Amino acid sequence: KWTYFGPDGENSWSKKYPSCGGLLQSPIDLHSDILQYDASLTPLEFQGYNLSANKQFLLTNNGHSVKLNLPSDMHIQGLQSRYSATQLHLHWGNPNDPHGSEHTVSGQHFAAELHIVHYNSDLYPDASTASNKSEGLAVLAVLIEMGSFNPSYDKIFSHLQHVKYKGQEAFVPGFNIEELLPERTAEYYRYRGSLTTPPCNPTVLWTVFRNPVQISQEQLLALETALYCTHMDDPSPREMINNFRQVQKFDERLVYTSFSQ
Amino acid sequence: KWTYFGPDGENSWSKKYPSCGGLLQSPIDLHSDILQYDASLTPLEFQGYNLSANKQFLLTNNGHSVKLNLPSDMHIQGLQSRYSATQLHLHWGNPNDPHGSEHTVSGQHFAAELHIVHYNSDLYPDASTASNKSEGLAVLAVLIEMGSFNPSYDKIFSHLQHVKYKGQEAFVPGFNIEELLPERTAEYYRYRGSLTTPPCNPTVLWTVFRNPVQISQEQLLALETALYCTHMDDPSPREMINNFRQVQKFDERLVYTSFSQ
Ligand SMILES: CC(C)(C)c1cc(C(C)(C)C)cc(S(N)(=O)=O)c1
Ligand SMILES: CC(C)(C)c1cc(C(C)(C)C)cc(S(N)(=O)=O)c1
Ligand SMILES: [Zn+2]
Ligand SMILES: [Zn+2]
Repeated sequence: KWTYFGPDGENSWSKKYPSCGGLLQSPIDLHSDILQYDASLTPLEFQGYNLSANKQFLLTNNGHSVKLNLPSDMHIQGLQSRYSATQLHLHWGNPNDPHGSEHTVSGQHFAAELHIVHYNSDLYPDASTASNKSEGLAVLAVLIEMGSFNPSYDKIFSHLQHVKYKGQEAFVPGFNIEELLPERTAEYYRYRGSLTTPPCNPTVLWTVFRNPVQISQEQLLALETALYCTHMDDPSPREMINNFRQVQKFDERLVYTSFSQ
Repeated sequence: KWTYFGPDGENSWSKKYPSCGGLLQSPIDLHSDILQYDASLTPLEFQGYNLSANKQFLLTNNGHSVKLNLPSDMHIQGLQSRYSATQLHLHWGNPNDPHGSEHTVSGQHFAAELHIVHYNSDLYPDASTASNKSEGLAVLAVLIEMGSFNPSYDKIFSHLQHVKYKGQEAFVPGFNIEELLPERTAEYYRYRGSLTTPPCNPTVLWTVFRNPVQISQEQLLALETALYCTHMDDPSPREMINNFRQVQKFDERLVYTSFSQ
């Protein structure tokens, strides 16, 4: 099934997943002509993000990314419903081209991108249910640039060699997920878009923080070399690299900014 | 059949046109990391480009772009085969976001892009036969930016009002097509890629000139506003805008440059 390279790659997803050829698709390039300040974009509140170090949370290689399952007592507030967390995961490039963010800024890729997925729990029982309904999902995106070593991201990356292959699972002790977010979270871009992976449901309220975080070259190299899209016993192994979608046409959307300059 | 917007937009091209989901797809981002000087990239010569002003050439709005039909005695000298001209056309954005080149440079769109399409007339009888064959096509691409008024581009643009709607046609008196090319045409990027429109055949030798040309603000606005994709008697007219493909992944490959400096 679907991949980021070859016959089953992104230009072919719409063959099996119609919404991937529909409107309101993500990611997009964030550039001046389509930005507009909106003073009503007040600061989000991150509730229940400080996960207990004595509890443990499931990390899974699902064949397309590495994902950490999050508890439903973790929420974002500030939105017009409460949105409950369900999972976070990453997108990245490869060792010879560490430029695999999904969203771009003024045409430039960052090294990687973190997505923290939430669903409207006011309205829906689980994320799977919410995924194909209006205002079902809210995703927070953190842009990641090559920089200093990041001990908070390492709480995830230290477990990659235990989830190298599709289907494998590991437990990560709790930590404060807010440490994965950048400086000045009150500054963000906001827009209506989609899942960036099949089935590309146009049901996501996106928040992309303005400021990136840093992880080191060695942490990116671990992330880019540790994982496979395939099962441990697959005789045609495929490295999990370059797992980002190209940016999409705007189709008349604006992107709203909580910052005026 | 296909479009640049809505259900039949670029992510769905591969359903009817499988090569749109295959290898070697264009356009691409031209950035320093993938550039490599190649001394074999000598200057092309543009032969037969000074079209007799006693002859006339058909301008058509075909619902995807505006195209001028060119005579086969017009050709590129300097490639291994002679490539004969078939037609030129443009790609552009829209007045709210006037950055609709196909190729990008260091992640940045230019305002528009002109393509002069040629086919291998040494090997093949016409452009339609060549389009799906080895060594079949060669495209010259000129990046366009806003700046001073360009009389030569006005030799085309002054006729746009007569090809407002799909299916309409105007005659253009011969002028020197070389006037549409930028300064220092010896400076270019070269790579093997594809058509940027269905059927997306991977049979194009691209030459993208390093230096852009200029057209005025008013010229660019005319191109963006003069044309519709729809027939005149269509009860739901659509503006012809944003008629460019998003950039494609281009991994483990180089773009060769005729310049180092
Ligand atoms: C909502 C859910 C269906 C859980 C989802 C999954 C993915 C992956 C994990 C397949 C990458 C990617 C996304 S995305 N990149 O946030 O649109 C969302
Ligand atoms: C539809 C239109 C925009 C006019 C177009 C036509 C062609 C053909 C006819 C050579 C295939 C080629 C291209 S392109 N952008 O040079 O690959 C574009
Ligand atoms: Zn994601
Ligand atoms: Zn073209």
